[PDB]
Amino acid sequence: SLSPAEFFKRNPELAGFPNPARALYQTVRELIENSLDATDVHGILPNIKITIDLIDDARQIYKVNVVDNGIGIPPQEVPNAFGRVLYSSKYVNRQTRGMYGLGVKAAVLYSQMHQDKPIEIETSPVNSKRIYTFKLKIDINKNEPIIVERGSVENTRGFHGTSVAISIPGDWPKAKSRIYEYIKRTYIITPYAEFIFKDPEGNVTYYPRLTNKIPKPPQEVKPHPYGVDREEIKILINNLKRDYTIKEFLVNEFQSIGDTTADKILELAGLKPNKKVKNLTEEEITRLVETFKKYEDFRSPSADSLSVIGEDLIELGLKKIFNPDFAASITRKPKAYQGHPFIVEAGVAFGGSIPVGEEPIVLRYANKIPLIYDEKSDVIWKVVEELDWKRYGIESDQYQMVVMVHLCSTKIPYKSAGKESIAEVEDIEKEIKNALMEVARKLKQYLSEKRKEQEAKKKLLA
Ligand SMILES: Nc1ncnc2c1ncn2[C@@H]1O[C@H](COP(=O)(O)OP(=O)(O)O)[C@@H](O)[C@H]1O
Ligand SMILES: [Mg+2]
Repeated sequence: SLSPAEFFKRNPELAGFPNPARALYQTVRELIENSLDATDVHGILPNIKITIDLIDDARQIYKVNVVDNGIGIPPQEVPNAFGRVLYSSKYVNRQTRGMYGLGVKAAVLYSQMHQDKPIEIETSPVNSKRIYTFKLKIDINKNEPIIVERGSVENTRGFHGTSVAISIPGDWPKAKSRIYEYIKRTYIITPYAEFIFKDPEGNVTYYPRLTNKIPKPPQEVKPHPYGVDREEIKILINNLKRDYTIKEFLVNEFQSIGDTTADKILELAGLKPNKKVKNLTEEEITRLVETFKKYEDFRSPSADSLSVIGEDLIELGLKKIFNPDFAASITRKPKAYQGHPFIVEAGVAFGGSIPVGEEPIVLRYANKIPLIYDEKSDVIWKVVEELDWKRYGIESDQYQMVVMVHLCSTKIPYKSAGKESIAEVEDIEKEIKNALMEVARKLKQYLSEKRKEQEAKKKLLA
């Protein structure tokens, strides 16, 4: 079957690149998302600049440049990072930003497919004495890096971070409103970041830092047994540096297998505790996986691999951007499904400067990135539409409200490749509704108190 790189070339509309307008929007996303995971995950307040230039008017080629102050990239890792598409998606053991498996490499591939300039990289790891520079292409036939230029320059006191520029076919007039909306919505749940955006018309927007409070980062965990299939077991075995016995393999390579549990799993699966794991047959792997799926006594997938926005930042962002009369939020306790942890957070903003409409403004997030297209098909949209807001104190048919929901997990379920809608998985839908109801009860209280005070002034004051 086809490699991911070859599947993308044939089916770019399934990977976020159906046309030049979406190509331009998706490239901006990939760059900003890499810069955020290079900063806040490592304790650094993100300082990020985004520029888009029209470089060829008739052919509509645009150059996209994103600069950050993150941890940088060891020079020997650069060529593969941007110029070699992996043969598969690796098992997720830590929460990260992004929907697409190819990541920034899809923008690089699209660039080399349709025009002639190389991508431009400048990077400096923490404490580096040099900034390392590169001009690079991916070989569209071979799936390997081509180093066009490679250099370095003396660094300055305290500097670290990365600059990436990519030249692509685009369509700014079509993409414009959705690119502005992408950046706005990122800023709402990232009030500790600072952004500068210069667009192709020369317009500049400044999005200032509002706080220095950064949420606890996600941590790497070992895989949970309910999450691994036969091929993933094989990958884990082949990766071992040491000659583990099956027993040693169970306790050291997985979540929720202590000494006693391992003994039980081994008996149930008809396996020898002291047999070397590199010698496990195909039949023996099948029994292991079937034992995993049947075993009823594992701890829930650990939430150590996840990272929340937090009630305090959600509320701060909603207040500063919308200037509402009221705002409230909830970060729920962790759940789990199919061997992976998940958490839902929700928020509402009401009144004030928010526009009068007949429906709420709905904001959707997944592992800290906004979802922009395909909103009417999303489970979050369904849950919000189905709630009866009259039960929660909203009285007119016309009102001023923003609602947001964030889902985080090491396995986000999407409906269709190339659409930005979260699937209607029962366990997740139920928890999103529980969360929205928790926040809506806080609104019901606000509104009941407000109406009491208005009635009191009307009836008791001269
Ligand atoms: N701005 C950056 N700062 C630090 N590292 C980066 C940056 N951009 C890309 N990288 C590195 O290159 C790797 C490949 O990027 P990408 O193709 O988007 O895959 P992914 O983000 O899913 O890991 C990243 O995992 C990261 O290590
Ligand atoms: Mg990425």
